[PDB]
Amino acid sequence: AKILAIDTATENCSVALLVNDQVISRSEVAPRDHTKKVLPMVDEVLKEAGLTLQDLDALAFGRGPGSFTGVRIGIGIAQGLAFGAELPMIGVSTLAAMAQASYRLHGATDVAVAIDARMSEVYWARYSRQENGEWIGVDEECVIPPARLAEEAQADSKTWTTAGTGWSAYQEELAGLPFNTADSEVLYPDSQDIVILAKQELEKGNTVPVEE
Amino acid sequence: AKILAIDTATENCSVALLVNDQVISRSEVAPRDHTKKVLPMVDEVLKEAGLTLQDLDALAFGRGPGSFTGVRIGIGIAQGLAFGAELPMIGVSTLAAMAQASYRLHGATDVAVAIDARMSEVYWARYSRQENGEWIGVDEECVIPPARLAEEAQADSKTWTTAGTGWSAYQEELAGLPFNTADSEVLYPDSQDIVILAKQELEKGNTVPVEE
Repeated sequence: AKILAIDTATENCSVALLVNDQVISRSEVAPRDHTKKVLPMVDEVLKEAGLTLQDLDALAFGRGPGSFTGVRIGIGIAQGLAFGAELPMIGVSTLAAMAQASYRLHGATDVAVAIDARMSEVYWARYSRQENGEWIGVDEECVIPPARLAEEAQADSKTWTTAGTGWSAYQEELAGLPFNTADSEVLYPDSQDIVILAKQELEKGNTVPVEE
Repeated sequence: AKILAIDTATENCSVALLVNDQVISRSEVAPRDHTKKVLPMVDEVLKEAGLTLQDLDALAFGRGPGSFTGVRIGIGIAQGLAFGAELPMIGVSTLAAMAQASYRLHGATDVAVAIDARMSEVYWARYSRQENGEWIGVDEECVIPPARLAEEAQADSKTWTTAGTGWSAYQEELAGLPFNTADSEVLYPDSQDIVILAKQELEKGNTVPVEE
């Protein structure tokens, strides 16, 4: 179960490595650039483990949504390094990714992810931890102006723990629909969790090739 | 002398491979995306040569200028692939790159590269082929509004073959200074030429590590 993940999707540049239920995580809440940090971290991660790229049996990545430039860049490195160790690959949703963090720290089964898209819109989904440890998609991945989100889907009555930067960027507007809600201390996805999501795609045989 | 170059700087996505004075080139005048074409080409290149990444003794890349997203993306793959074959690397100027093409087709020793920056400015340099085959930098790499370029530097009296997309996007304005000039059929850099530039950085011992 040897997986190495990269994420470059939001403000947080992160790289982590699962080697048999032992996730050594690296993170950096990043700037205008990304390249300059992503390799050295992958190097750090691996030396602190004695693995090589061809040791790993999968290479995982934030597939987005998230920043256009950024989310491309990391996929670009994630291909680069896969190609050379002949690795299969695993794309992983930034949204569901943040749902896992919300379990990891808060033990929440009910997660509402809202990522601040640019120009007045929001990347949104909701997920729901099912018995297996998986996440039933309670709402499809969308991009919506939060206003419209509020008047669509009356949906349920449940305590959704809110994650990602949509929340703090459009309160006025996400303030408008009875779902129960809870603050989260979570802003961005992290490769910590991304791995643990990827670790179950393997066990479902759900990996692409290398040129996805 | 085994070098593989990637370029993703302008509208032209290109990958080529020098294996002993034999450059098998791949090119594609590309769209809104880049990832999807860059790997397969690097794969194509290598099968039609029986080399692997760890066969090569350097991996080169367009360092830019050029499109922000683009130029990051290629650099991102060119690190990814370097890292896994433990390769040294070689960044290469898109401008001087296009100077080489202008030799390759037209045999020009006097090149004026102007790339259409966005928002009313231009990426510009001038190079001059010295006896060795190197290129004296007749003007430092810049980013100027073409207007200002015209009234700066009276400079010389010589026949500069113009390349890159500045020329056709600001004629009125680049039309204003006596240098002699000649049309070129050249618009973007190509990994064809990038390699032959890289092949000489090696011979000067001028390669960075892998996390440049």
